[PDB]
Amino acid sequence: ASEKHFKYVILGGGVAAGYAAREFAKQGVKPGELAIISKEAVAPYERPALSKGYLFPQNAARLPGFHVCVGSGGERQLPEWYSEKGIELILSTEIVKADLSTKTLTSAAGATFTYEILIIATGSSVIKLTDFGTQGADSNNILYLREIDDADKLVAAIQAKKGGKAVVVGGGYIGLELSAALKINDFDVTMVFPEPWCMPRLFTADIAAFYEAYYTNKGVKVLKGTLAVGFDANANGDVTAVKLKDGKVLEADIVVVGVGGRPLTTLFKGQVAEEKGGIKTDAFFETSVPGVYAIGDVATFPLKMYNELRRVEHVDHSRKSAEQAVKAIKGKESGESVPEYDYLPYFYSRSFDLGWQFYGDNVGETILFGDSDPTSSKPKFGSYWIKDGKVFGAFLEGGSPDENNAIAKVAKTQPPVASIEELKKEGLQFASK
Ligand SMILES: Cc1cc2nc3c(=O)[nH]c(=O)nc-3n(C[C@H](O)[C@H](O)[C@H](O)COP(=O)(O)OP(=O)(O)OC[C@H]3O[C@@H](n4cnc5c(N)ncnc54)[C@H](O)[C@@H]3O)c2cc1C
Repeated sequence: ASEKHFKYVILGGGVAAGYAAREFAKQGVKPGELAIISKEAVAPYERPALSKGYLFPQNAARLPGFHVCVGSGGERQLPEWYSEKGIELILSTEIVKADLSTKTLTSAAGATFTYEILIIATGSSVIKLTDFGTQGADSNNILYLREIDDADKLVAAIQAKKGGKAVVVGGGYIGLELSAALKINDFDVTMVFPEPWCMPRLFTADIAAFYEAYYTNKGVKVLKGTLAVGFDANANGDVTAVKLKDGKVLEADIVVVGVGGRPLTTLFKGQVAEEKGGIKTDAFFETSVPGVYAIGDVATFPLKMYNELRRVEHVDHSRKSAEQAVKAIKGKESGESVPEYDYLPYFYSRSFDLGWQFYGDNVGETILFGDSDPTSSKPKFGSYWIKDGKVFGAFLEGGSPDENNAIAKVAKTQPPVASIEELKKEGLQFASK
């Protein structure tokens, strides 16, 4: 009798959930039809803000300001946006069991929820140094950043330790955005990572060299090809230092770690087909279980333009896959045709006064173009990835919305390159024309 049933259940209260709810309201959802179950205590928000505006030392972004869908220029969805529509937000509720055969979800406290259609939007986990048993990685003030709860703990630690020393472990987008956030919050910052350069799975050595030099000039000590092998801590269990493989010690009042993550799909293992580490879906985000969909970070879906199954961690995909799934679900109900998902990979990052965008596929060979001098007033440079005589990928730092739209069009249309050398001479003009 305490069990709750909903025609549609979104599991997770993140970017994809929030955008899926907007498409349900667009599609004409009736009160009582939809529930969003989330372990977070707040309504869906624009997660990229957590490593950006949330950490500003002045005029920081705070909720309710960055709830979905403001991040894409849409309208804000306060908790009241859901309740007025009879869309039930079930917050601070962690689902610990999902039985797809009985369409039942069970919470940690044993509350049960059944559905007709399930949308899996559980996002990604955070890989922790304690997962590998790294010596003293359990020390207090060794922090990770995924959710607003993490962001609040980081904000509190920054206030407690400001004027102090911070070490950032990891050289990916988290490493880069957090090193900058700590520096702008008046910390002595050291960035350490074992790979030969930052954003190792996306940046080329030449792109990374710009960021390493720019960070160095901001006063960030960048230690590439360096491995953190332990941590020192005091009688309170608070971190005091980061030990390096060579034997060096970095003093630290705070340590922030960003070493990637994995699709949070533990609830569904063995119940749905998996591919390339994610839950496999078709062009409509439907899994191997009929009526079960998977969106955002967890989906391994058909990337139409590359004729392959892919998995991404992009806020743009999170928003668009959410809209696709809802359109597909409502399409099956009415028997109306829905086009296959046609996504152009798009990733971006911002730190200090920098901002870059990437579109397409980072395959083939690379060429660098523009002004890549880190001391430039307004640096503006890019890179193209060329394979089989055509541009597959495009990167641009410091572009205007027009220049970013131009490099997106290059990645979308994959124009031929008769002369790669000649493309390097054309640079940013190649995209704009
Ligand atoms: C700090 C940060 C900065 C980022 N910056 C950028 C950026 O600049 N550009 C970019 O393109 N991408 C960025 N990303 C990536 C982007 O935010 C993600 O791709 C996006 O959030 C994916 O949305 P999602 O809905 O799939 O997952 P999430 O937004 O993570 O949503 C998952 C939700 O499900 C909940 N959940 C999970 N398991 C359960 C459970 N068992 N029970 C209940 N609730 C559960 C979670 O608590 C959360 O509410 C960033 C990510 C982070 C963490």
